[PDB]
Parts: sequence; C-alpha cells; structure tokens
Amino acid sequence: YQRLRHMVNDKFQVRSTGPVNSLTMQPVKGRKRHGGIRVGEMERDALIGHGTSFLLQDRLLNSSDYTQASVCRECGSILTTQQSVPRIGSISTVCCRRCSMRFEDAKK
Amino acid sequence: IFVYQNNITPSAMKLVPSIPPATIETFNEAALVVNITHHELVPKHIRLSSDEKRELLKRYRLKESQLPRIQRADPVALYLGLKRGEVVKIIRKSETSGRYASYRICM
Amino acid sequence: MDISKPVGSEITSVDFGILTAKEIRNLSAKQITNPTVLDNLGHPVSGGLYDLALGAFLRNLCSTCGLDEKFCPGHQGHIELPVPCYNPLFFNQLYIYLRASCLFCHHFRLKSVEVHRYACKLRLLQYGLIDESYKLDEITLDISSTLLNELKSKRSEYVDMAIAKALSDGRTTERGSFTATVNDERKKLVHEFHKKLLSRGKCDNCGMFSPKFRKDGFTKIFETALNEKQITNNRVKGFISTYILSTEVKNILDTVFRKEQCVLQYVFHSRPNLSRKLVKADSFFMDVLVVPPTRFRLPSKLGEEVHENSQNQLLSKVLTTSLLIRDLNDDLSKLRVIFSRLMNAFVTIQNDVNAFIDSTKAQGVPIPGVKQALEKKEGLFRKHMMGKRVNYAARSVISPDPNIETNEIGVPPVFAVKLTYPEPVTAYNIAELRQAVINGPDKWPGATQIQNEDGSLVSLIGMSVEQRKALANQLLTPSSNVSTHTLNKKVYRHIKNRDVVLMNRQPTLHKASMMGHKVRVLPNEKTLRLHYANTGAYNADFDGDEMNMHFPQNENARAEALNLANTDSQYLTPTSGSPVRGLIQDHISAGVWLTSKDSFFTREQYQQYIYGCIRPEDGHTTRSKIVTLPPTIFKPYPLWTGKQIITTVLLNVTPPDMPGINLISKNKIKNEYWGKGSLENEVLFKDGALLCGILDKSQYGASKYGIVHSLHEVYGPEVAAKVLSVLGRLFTNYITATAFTCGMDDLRLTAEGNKWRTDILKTSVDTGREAAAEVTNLDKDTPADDPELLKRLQEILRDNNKSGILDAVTSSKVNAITSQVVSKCVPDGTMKKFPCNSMQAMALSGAKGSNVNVSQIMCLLGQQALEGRRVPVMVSGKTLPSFKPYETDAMAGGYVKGRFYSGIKPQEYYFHCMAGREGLIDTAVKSGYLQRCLTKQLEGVHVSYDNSIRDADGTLVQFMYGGDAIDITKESHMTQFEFCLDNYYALLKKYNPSALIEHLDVESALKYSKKTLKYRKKHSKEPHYKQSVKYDPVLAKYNPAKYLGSVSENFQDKLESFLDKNSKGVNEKKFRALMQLKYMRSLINPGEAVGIIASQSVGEPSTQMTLNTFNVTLGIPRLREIVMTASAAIKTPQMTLPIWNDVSDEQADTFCKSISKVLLSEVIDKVIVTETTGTARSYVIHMRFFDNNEYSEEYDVSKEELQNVISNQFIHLLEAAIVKEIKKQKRVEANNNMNKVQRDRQSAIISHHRFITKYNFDDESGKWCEFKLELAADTEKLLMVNIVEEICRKSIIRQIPHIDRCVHPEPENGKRVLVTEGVNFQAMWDQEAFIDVDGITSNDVAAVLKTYGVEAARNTIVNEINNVFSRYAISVSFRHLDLIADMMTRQGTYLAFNRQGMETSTSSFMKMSYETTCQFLTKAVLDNEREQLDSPSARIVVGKLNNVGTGSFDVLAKVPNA
Amino acid sequence: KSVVKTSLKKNELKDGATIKEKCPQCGNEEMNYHTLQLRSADEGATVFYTCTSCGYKFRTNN
Ligand SMILES: [Zn+2]
Ligand SMILES: [Zn+2]
Ligand SMILES: [Zn+2]
Ligand SMILES: [Zn+2]
Repeated sequence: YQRLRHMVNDKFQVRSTGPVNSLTMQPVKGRKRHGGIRVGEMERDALIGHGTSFLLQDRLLNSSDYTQASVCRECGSILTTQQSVPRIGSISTVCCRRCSMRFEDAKK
Repeated sequence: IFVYQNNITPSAMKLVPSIPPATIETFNEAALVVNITHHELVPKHIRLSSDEKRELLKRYRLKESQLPRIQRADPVALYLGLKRGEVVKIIRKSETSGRYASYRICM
Repeated sequence: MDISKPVGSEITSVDFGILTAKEIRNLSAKQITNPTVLDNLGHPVSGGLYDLALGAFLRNLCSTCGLDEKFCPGHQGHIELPVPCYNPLFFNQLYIYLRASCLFCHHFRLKSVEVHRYACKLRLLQYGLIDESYKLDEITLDISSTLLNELKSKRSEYVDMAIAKALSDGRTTERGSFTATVNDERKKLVHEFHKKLLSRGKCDNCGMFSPKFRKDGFTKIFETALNEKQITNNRVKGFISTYILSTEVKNILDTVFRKEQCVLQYVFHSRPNLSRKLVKADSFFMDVLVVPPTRFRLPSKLGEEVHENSQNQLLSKVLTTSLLIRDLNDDLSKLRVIFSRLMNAFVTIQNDVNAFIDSTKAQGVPIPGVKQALEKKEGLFRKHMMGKRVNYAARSVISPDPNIETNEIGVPPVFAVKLTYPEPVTAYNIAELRQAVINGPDKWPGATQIQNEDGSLVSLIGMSVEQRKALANQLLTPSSNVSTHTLNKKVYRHIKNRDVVLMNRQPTLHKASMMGHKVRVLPNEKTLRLHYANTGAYNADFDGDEMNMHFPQNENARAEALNLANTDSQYLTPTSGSPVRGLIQDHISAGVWLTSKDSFFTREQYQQYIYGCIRPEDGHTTRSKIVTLPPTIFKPYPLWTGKQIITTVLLNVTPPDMPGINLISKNKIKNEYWGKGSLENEVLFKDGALLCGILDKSQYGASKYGIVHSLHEVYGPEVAAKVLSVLGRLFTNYITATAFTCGMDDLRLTAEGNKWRTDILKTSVDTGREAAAEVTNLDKDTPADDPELLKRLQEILRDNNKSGILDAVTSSKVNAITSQVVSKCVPDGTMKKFPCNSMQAMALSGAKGSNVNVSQIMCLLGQQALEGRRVPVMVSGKTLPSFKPYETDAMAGGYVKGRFYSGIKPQEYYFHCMAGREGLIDTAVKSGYLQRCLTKQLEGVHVSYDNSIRDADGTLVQFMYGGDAIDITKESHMTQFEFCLDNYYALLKKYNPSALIEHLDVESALKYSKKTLKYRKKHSKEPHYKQSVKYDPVLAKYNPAKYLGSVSENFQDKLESFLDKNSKGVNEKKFRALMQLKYMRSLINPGEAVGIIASQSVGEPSTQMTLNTFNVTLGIPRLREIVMTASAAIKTPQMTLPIWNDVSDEQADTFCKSISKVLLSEVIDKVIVTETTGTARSYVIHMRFFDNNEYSEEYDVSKEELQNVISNQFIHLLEAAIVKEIKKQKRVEANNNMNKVQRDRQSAIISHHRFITKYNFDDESGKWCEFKLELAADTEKLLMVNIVEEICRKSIIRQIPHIDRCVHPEPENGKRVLVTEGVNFQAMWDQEAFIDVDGITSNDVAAVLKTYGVEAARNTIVNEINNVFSRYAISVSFRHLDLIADMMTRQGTYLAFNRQGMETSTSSFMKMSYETTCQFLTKAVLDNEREQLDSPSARIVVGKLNNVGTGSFDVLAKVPNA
Repeated sequence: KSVVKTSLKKNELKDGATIKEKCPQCGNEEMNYHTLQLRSADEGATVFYTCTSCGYKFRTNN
C-alpha cells in the first residue's frame, strides 16, 4: 500500500463573520484569510427551485452585504443622502444634497 | 376570399385592405391542396365571441396581451380568418391529461 | 440582518434615466479640477480626486458629513468639462437622429404626416392597445397641406378616443399597460421609424438636400463626398469630408428635438410621460462628469505595496488633458499651429473620457473603463449580485456514516465552536442560554458573543469564567431605556443539535443537490459525516469529495430548510417522480444474505438484531414496547427466520392504528439461482409480513415500487425515512456479526466450465477470415493468404466507409461468439456459485457491478471497440508490428479471448489499452450553459393561486400545469389502483375527508364529467378535427381543489377502465371517491417554481448523454438545436411519411427511388477529352455513360431525360465555365456516315452551340454523347477534363427541392413509415396516393411552424425533446417539456433560450444579469423604463424578497384591540 | 461496379452482442448490449441495453 501525499481536506474552512471587500462589502476570497464560500448562480437557481425565498434572502443578502441605507423619498437615491453636521446642542439629521437648496439662493 | 393561381402584382396587393369594414383574404391553390387543420399535430382551434373573450379575461384577471400569442399571419390564423384581438380556444390532446383547453390571442 | 432592526420603507420600483448637468452641479460635494491626488507631506490636495469633501480618507474626517472612514458613506463630486462630449453609450442613438434630420427646416427629412403616424401608433402603444395602432393605418382620406392637416386631425381624434374608451374600462390605467407582446410591438415600431428616418435623402418638408454624416469606431463625426448630380440640386435649393465639432452636433439636435418633440415624446417613453419632462438633446451630451465617492476609488493595498488607484490613473490623465487644453486655448486669445493643437486637444479629450469608460472600444493592455468594470469576466451582476460569497458557512471533505439519521449531518466540533446563531434571550430559554454564556466560545454548546438591547456587542472571547457568569445573570434584566424596552438581549450561541443547515455538493444541477440537514455535532471529528441515503441526490461519492455547509441565521430561513428544502421531502425527484433515496452497497449484499431461506436465528440473536436497529429511547418505536413475533420453528429448538426480522422492524416502526402493508413485487435475482421450485423472486408482503422473496437494490434502494417506496405511499415520508434508517442500521450490525467478502474462489470457473470456454473460443479463429471473405464477396471461402483476397482487403483499407462495413460485420460475428461463451459459462460453468459466489452475488443484487464486468473477469474481454469501429490499422495494413499485413484474424482486429483472471496476452493487452484510453478522453472532453439559458428565462415562471402557470410579470404561460395541475412528486400511485384498494382504509385515514367535506363541492364537476364522457364516446371513431366542441374538459370549468371530480380525462378514462376490468368492504363507488380525493391532494401547490424545476429536469439528466454515438443528431447537440438556438437550418432535417396499407413493400421502395434523385455525375462512367490544337483548339468530349438499362433501374432516368439536360443545361453551363476560366487566366466500334433524322438534329444543335460545332447522341442504345468544341487560337492551353468533371457533379438531371434521399426503415412501433433526408411538405402533398398527408411528421420545428402553425411547432418541440431523452432511456415528465415548448411559443413564433429570444422580456435587470449589461441598460434608459422589480433577478438586485413560493403571499397579524 | 461489398442490405445485418437479462418491457431472455467508458477515469462503465422483440434502446450504469 501507498500513502498519497494530499491531506484529505487541505481546503477545510469555516467562516462566521470575517473580512469583506470595500466595493461589494461581501466576504473576501481566501480560505486562510477567513474568506467566504461562494453561493453561485446554480445555488441561487436551486434556492429558487425549492420556492424557499427566505433561504435565498439569507444567503444572497442577509448573510452577505445587507446594509440599512438612507434614501431620499423625493428624488429616490442612496448617493445624494448625507448626515448633516449639527451645532453644539443640535442633533445630526439625514439630508439629501440634490433636493436641498442653497440657503442664499432661497429668495422671495 | 380570393384564390389566386401563381402570383399577385405588388400594386394589386395594396388594394386588399383598401375597403373597410369589408375584409379581403388571398390564398394560393397550391397551398390549399391539403387542409392543415386536418393534420394530427394541428389541434381544434375555435374563434371565440367578444363575450367569450370578455369572460376568459375575467376568470384569470388577464389583459388582452398578457395571454399566449398566435401570429395574424399564422397558417391556422389565416385559415379561420382571425383579426387582431380575436381569442382562439385550442383543445389539444396531452400525454399526461388528455383533452386540455388552452388559448391564444391573435396580434 | 437583525430582527431587532425592522425596516418601514421599501423600494417598489426603479426608474432608469439620464443625469442632467444642472442636477449634478447642485448635488456635487466639491468641484474636481486638480490632476494630482496628494499634496506634499501626504495630505489630499484641494480640488483633487482624494479631496476630503468626497469623504473621509487618510484618518481624516469627511469635510461634508464630518464622519470617519467607517460611518461616512462617501460623497459624489463633479468634473466641469470645458467643452461638451458625446456620451459613449448613447452615441449610436444621437448619430441616428443626426443623420435623420434636415439641416435647414430642422425637422426629420421624413414627411410630417408619416412622422405623426409613428407618434400616434407609439402613443397608443404606451397603453396596451396594439389592435388600435394597426387600425390607425386604415384611417385614410404631392398632397396639399389643408388635406394632410385634416388627416393628422382625424388620426389624433381616433388616438384620443381609443385611449379614453380603453381608460373608461379596465383595459388600461393612467400609467399605461405594458406587456412583452406590447414591448415587441413597440420595439418593432421604434426600429421601423428609425429605418424610414435614415432612408430619406431629400427632405420631404422642404425639398433641400442635407450633407451626409459619416462615423469612425471612436466617438467622432465627419462630412461626406458629393457627386455632380448632387451638386446641381444643392444650388437650386436657394433658387426655390470635414470634421464637425460636438457643439455643432448638439446645436443641430437641440432645434430638431424642439421641432420634433411630439414624436420623440413617445419614442423615448415606454409608458405615458406623467412627469411631463421635456425630451432634450443635451441628455446624449456630457457637459460634466460625476466623480464617484473616494469610498469606491480607494487605492488597492497588497501586503506592503499600496497601489495607485486604478481609476485615479486614467481620471487624472483626463484632468491633465482638460487643464492643458483649457490653457492651450486661453493663450490663443492673444494671437495654423494654435488651431491644429487645439483641434488635436479636442480629440484627445473625447478619447480620454472614452478610455476612462471602455477599452476594446478604445486603442488598438489599457486601463478598464466603467463598462469594463461591470463586465470584467462574467460581470458585476453575475459575480456579485446573482451569486455572492457568504457569512456563517463552512466547507469540508465528506466522510460516510451509517450511525447518523438519513436527515442529519455530522458536524465536526471545529465548526460547532465557530458557527453561531443569534438567539434572542426570553423567559422560556434563559436557562439554556445562561449555560452557553458561562461555557463561552471554546466549550460546546457555548456562545461567542452577546448583543445588548441598546444594539452594542459584548465579545465573550477574551473573558474568563468569572465575567461570563456575571453577564449570564444580567441577560433577562429589564431595559431601563424606553427607546429599547421593546427589545431583548441576543446570545450568539454555538450551533446546537436542533439546528438546520444547508448541505451543498457542487455542481448544483438540481435542487436535490442543496438540501436541509439536522445538525449532529460528533466529538473528535475533523470531517463532515454524511449518511449513505444522501449519496444519490448530491451525486456525491466519498472519493475525497467536498461539501458546503450553510448555517441560515433566522427562523423564517430555518422553517424553510426544515419543511421545504429538508431532505425528507426529497425521497422522490420531481424529474420522473422516482426515488433518489435508498441504501447503496454493504446493505444490499447484507439483505440478500439476511432475508435468505438458509438464514436462521436464536431468541438471543433475533432480539439483539431488533434492538440493534430499533431503539425506543431514540423514538424509533410506535408502541413504547418492542413487540416480537413468535418463532417460525417451535420444536426441536426455537428459531426465527431472517425474513421475520424484516417483519418485526416494520411492526415496530409503522403506526399501530393502521393495518400492515400488502405488496406483491419482484427481485433482481431470478428463481433459478435459489434452486428447484423456489418462489424467492416474488417479493410478498401480506399485512406487513415478509412471507416470500429476498430484498435487493430493487426493494430498499432508490428504486420505484419497491418495499420502501410502497411504505412511503401508504404510511408517508417520515415512516419511509425511519424504515431506511432502521434497515441501514440492521444491515450494518448484520455485516458486523456476519461479514461479507470477495476473493479468487469467486473468480474461478470449474474444469467443466473452463472446457466449454476453450471450445466456443476455438470457433473464433475461423470467424476472422469468414467475415473478411463475406464483405469482400468471395465464394467457397477463399484462404487467408489468397492473393486476390489480399488485393480486395487493400481496397477496403484505403476507404473509411469500406473499412466500416468490414469492421461492423466482423464485430457482430465475434460478439456473437462472446455472447455464446458468457451464456454457457456464466453461471452454469462457475466453480463457486450464488449465493456463496460474492462476485456473482454483487452483480445480481445490484450492490455493485454487472454480469458484463463478471464476464470480462471469468470469460473474456471481447472485441475492443474504438470510436464505434475495431482497432486502428496502419498504412501497411498491419494493426500491430506483431501481426501480418492484412491479417484476417479476430485477435488482429482487437478481439480479446483472454480474461482478467487468466491474464491478457501481450498482443491482446496492447489492444485493450487503446480502448481504455479512448474511454478516458471522452469523459475529460465532454449541460452548464444549456441549463443556464433555460433557468434565466424560466426563473419567474411559477404556479399562481388561480392554478395557472404565470411568469414573473403576470403574463400567462400555461392555463394549467401539464393540463391537469398535478405535482410530479405525487403522480406515482395515482394510477396504482390495486395498491390504493389494498390500502383503502389506510389512505382514507391519510386523506382525512371529514375536515374537507364542508369546503368542497361533491356533484357539480361529477355531473359535468359524465356530459363530456357522453360526447367523447359519440365521436370515438371520428377524427380530431370533426370531434365535438360543445363541452370542453371538466378541468377547464371547475377548480380541481374545490370540486371533487374535476380530474384529467386521462385519469378519468384510466380510473373507469379499472372499475370495469376489476370486479371485487369497499364498493366501486366509494373507491372512485377516494381516487378523486387522491387527485385533489396530488395538486401542485401555488407558488411552486415550475420554471426552474423544468430547466433542472432537462439540464440534470442531459449530463448523462455527454458520450458520442455507438445519421440523425442526438444528445446535447440536438437539444442545443432546439432549446438553445431554435435553428431554422437543422444539421439533419427529416420527414416521416406514413404509407397506406394499399401500398406494398415493393411499391414503397420504388416510391423511395422516385423521390430518389440522380445527377449527371451519377450516370457517367468515363469522360474522354481529345484536345487537338489546330488552325483552333478542338475539344472532342465523349461522355461514356453506364448501360441504359443500368441507370434506368438505379435512378429511374430515361435516355430522353439525359438528352434534354445535356442539350439545354450542361452545354450552357460548360460554355459559361470555359469563358470564366479564359478571363481568370488573362486577369472499339466505329461510327461513320451519320444520317437524316440524326443530321437535322445535329444541324439544329450546331446553330444553338458556339464551339461544339458537333453534337451526336446515342438515340438507339443510349450509352454515349459526343460533342466537339471549337476555341480561338488565343485561348491556348486549358484543363478541360477538370472543368467538365466539376460541371457534371453540378448538373442536375433530377431532384425534388430540399430533399436528398428517401429511405424505407423497419416499421416504428408497428407504423409503416418512410424517413426523408430533407423537408418539403408541399411536394409530399402531391403524393396523396402513397402518403397520409394528415400524419406527415418532421423534426424541423421552423419548417412545421411555417406550413402548419405555432401549435404544430409546439407539438414538434415536445416530441423532438422527448426523442433526445427516450434514446438514452431517460424519463422526463411531459409537464416540463410542455412548459418549455409553451415558453418558446409564447410570442406565436419559435423563440430560443438565448439573447435573441430574451429581447421580448419586461425585466431589464434580468436582461442585464444575463449578458451585455451596458447594452441592455442603454436600451432601458432610452425607453425611460420602470423596472417593476417582479422578476427573481430584479428582486435579488434590489434586495427584495423573491415572489416565488414563500414570497407568493403576505403575512398579517390579527390584533384584538380596536 | 466494385468487386467488394460497398453497401449493406435492408435487414441482412444482425446484432451480434447478446446477454441473458430480464426485459423490463414485457419479459424476454435475449438482450443486446454496448460498452464505453464515460466521465472521469475514477467513474465506472455504462451499459447500453437493446431489446430484440420490439427494438427498444436503454442506458443504465449500475
Ligand atoms: Zn432628494
Ligand atoms: Zn462624508
Ligand atoms: Zn427640411
Ligand atoms: Zn420486450
């Protein structure tokens, strides 16, 4: 008998919550880097197949890049919204750069 | 219905939809040699009344276009003389259910 | 995702539009002007790409929102372009409108009335009214303006009335109706409009010509040439190539978009423009560039090296060029060369932003543009939206385990201490979580973290037992803060033994490869443990395979993995409704031994085997006390039979309230093996007692109508699972006490059996030469060394077809000798025999191997077949250097007489190696893309609450699933009437009707079913076209889930036929009700993704047909011709012609020949050209044909037919070929005194032919045709033979259009038919005397559609796809095929699953995630399209819950207080 | 016009390979077979059965 050099699971990994890429905010690739297991198009198709919409939501959103983001209802955008800078006593409020008018320009 | 022999002049073909509400249908006698609705793979196509269509669109809460389509120039559509909007009932034999009623809208 | 953090607002729809320059300038956080990114020291330069106003960068706070790198979302900036630029994505469109417009009146060159006609048609199409858009063309009255303006008024009047009329009713909303067919009609018009727009040369409004605009690959437009005739009219315009700047084009389009605003309003709006926005030309131009936030332009850090931003390199280059060109144009004010570099700078700035966005459409490795970023490889949509890397997931090599449940997974403690669930702390679980908190993150079952109600997290990782004990006593403390009193603490607890996990084995070809398993943490484990019952569904073999474990983090996802995607419901696959669960190897071999007559057991042994597999403490029992049968032998010694153990296992796992199972099945092992008069093949179960027959792979394997499947139908899926786990343990324990082995003794033949082997193989030596003498055609069987035979075999060697005939004949003959050896020696000649011969036992049981493998081991390997033929042979005629050239021996051809037990002769062994290697390469070389194309177009298709099959956008695909609404995973025992009868009271208790009788109707449908049966019996002998259409099916009129009796006519006919043919306390009327109720309970659930399931049911089994042919296209290439490409040009187009009974076998063969057609080449034997150079080049072309009676009996061609073709076609074709060759060059019996009728014929031919000068044809005998050709002295040398040859095989004497050959095959299933190698229905229509024109079949779908219609083509698709699967003996439910065909015929045409067919689809997001993302996005923006977010793809893009299955409804809470 | 055989007759070409196996269609003893090594070098051999009474093809690995 001959013992083959390969470890059985050299690719043995487990990830709960590890590092994420800046652009996608999704688990980064790399077993040793505490990386994420990819749920590809075929696994997406299989989760649609069972009619199991919360499992798909769980993999492709909830446990991937789920972000509670600010949106302006007036113009419908996530990129124009920003946290306002308040005074010593005042509180910061989420404001839209697009729909807001420059104070001086507001004339009667 | 105008059954022509070999071909029709392109100038003469323009006179076909020139007199509404009267409709003109052209057919080549070589293409009429065999009836297509007699073929085993061609099910029974039945043109529905404006009331029968109205009822079908209600039962399934459908919009005219939201239905499976049949081309206005489809061989069977040309046979029954279908107009745009007219719904056709197709009784097709299935090798799972037997007689099955399906429908198609002529656009 | 946090349940403590709910969201009150939701995105309902996405609107595609263009950003205006004015809009960007206001929202911008900072104007970017500097090409440098960093100042000295290391701070970002003010006005640069890294400005802090664009967000927090380099440990500095954002200068807009003030937050740090974590909380700052980043802010958009802008670059002010000094001159407007063409937007690359919309350049093609602005180009179309530039070429289509007049440069004088600034209107489109197309007549205003024609333009208004398009605007009218496009306005009516904003609402779902296509019929009205066509009816507008009927509105009709060089034409006066007063008359044309009345036509525009009458047309506008009809448009306003047709909209209002449809608006009054529920035909269209204020927002307008939009369907795929509506979209198809819009796309057709917008195309036709632009085609008519571009076609006009001279403006129809003002008769002046405009100068034509030309274009290059890059975004740049220029002027065109102009002949004198065009000049003569550009000068009379007033009487009655040069580059054009971006500003000039914008200024031309500015006026045109103002003057033609009415039509463009509907050209650019898919639905009515309720926003009332003006369609401006500046949308196609860029006066500014938005600068994305620093957040999405961060420099990539790889280890120590911090790479410069990929985006900042090309973007800074654009800024350098912008600043350089605005200054190089500023010094020009104080003024050739300055204009030259100014124009050159105007070009390099447009090419700079073009490089900023794209490559392949730039240069000719460059920096990738934003288009390239969205389509890097598969694309951003495919790699990061449709698919994603996930949290709370693990991967490991799978190891087998029979001690865990079939619904469980063995989780290593390594994974258990890392994978956590957010468990909210409550009064009912405070005890359980307090322990987990104390235990911590390294002791299982523990907890890694604790989340307080304020939202903060407390890690338990660094803490000692003391702090953990303190936090545990603080878990259920009441929230002091009123803003979080609603909330309760969470504990991120270790994965326990009660949790669900998603097990995945890639490739996930079908949903069964992704099931839900129950976690079972096994101590001291380093691998994922999996039970053998799961091996089939995952298609996972424990050969070092890897599996993915997903740990869903919420209860809704838990419930789904435990009740929908869980393993228990996967016993039957939806592909064929057959089992995919069962025991695989040791258990099958164990069962054949345990259930054998010879197997006896003492009280001690018997009771041990019972408790060994059935443990009441683990809830395996149903009686709370292990019940035991009495012994089968009382005196002398008390003994139990092996079969009694199987009876006792069922007696303790099946419910006590229900009666025992009754089944009469069969075995894989024939009675002959068990001796004389045994009935051990007949599997008999009477009142849950195994009384006859052993149990094979055919009973407790993944095999239909076996014991496990029978138990599954009578007692349910939970009991069948228990039986599988119980049997699985029993056989494991039995294999431990009573082992199973395989050895040399199982491979040996007896001295008698080995004698038979040598004697049958002694006749094989003659076979080699016998077959070689048959194909060669030689009487009395010539010797092997015959010189004429060796010359004849050489002829065969040089031709691929001739060698094929030799190989197929010799193979069939030697394989007949093989079959004889195997039939004699196995098993009647084997030394050790079944049940003791384990090698034989494993093949018969179905545990592992077959009788073919057994025969290669004990008898012979046989003929080594290579790519359908024998062994390859060298140019020398030698198959090996050892064999003689043209050796007429079976061994030389690859026939191996040797077996693996005795060994293979060196010569034989080399041949075997060739066969082995060939098998290996095909596996490596040869369903991914085929399935991907179907799934992307069918993802949305599901079952609606109105039982119809509807797409994602609500468009109807089918009125009912397969026409009967039955779930394939239920349609199994629905025809097993005897089974259902034997288990009447068991199933009546299962399908409890007492809680349903008040919710359904018992007569309405049952009465109607009789009325339809009445009219059906009346027109039984009548044809389908003459059949009554009075009453349509009962399923069409009554809902199957509400009316008892609304059943498919197929089920109705089958059920009634059973009650008539079988007269048997159950009445024939009460049984009818039970079966009616069974059908009701077998209905497909509304929400079921029948679309994905269908594509998975066609994809997954199409992997089994990756191997090559053993004429027509088969397997995946044929499936691709249909589903993937919908080819109108099929590789093997055929026609099946049903011949009558009055037409004989000889008459049909004569008819085949008649359709059969000869060519001039086919009747010619020799051509002799006697080139004599004289005066004049004289060419004497003599056509020596075959004998007149020979070609007349082989092609049905007369001598008269040959005369007409040569005298009219051939000579005219030959003369044209010689003239063309002249231009290309410069760029025995004696016949004499020909006479009278012949002289007049020759003289007439001389007048019709220029160079032949002569033309004499054999009119009496009909064997030759001689004609002389006279050429000029300047024509010189020419290769006439080669010229003649080519024209002969090009000259047609005969042929029926589009048909090549008509053949007569063996009658297919009793039907007398003729298979054509071509398609032309109209030609076969004339052969009514021979062919039944109402039964003429064809494989070509497009050809069928063109002649017989969409429904006929639809029927061809379901039949042809079925032929592909039936050939490889794969059964796919017609419900899948019918759905696929209905989707291909949804538009009334023949659409394929590809980019072309998809064009007519509502979801632009679905389209973007398929291919050409930026292209589909451009088409969406130009339509001003609203993505309704109703397709699975679109929902995934915006993070919305999928509308399929659990997302097909809403959950509302009933609250008591007013 | 070729001295050797160039074409096979309509039915004069019999299937040589035959093995004793129970027919799932009705019940026949004589049944044809075919061998080819599909998939990877680790995967087993697939058997292609064929009936003589009707003429029905088949595909099953084990
Ligand atoms: Zn806003
Ligand atoms: Zn900020
Ligand atoms: Zn004009
Ligand atoms: Zn048979």
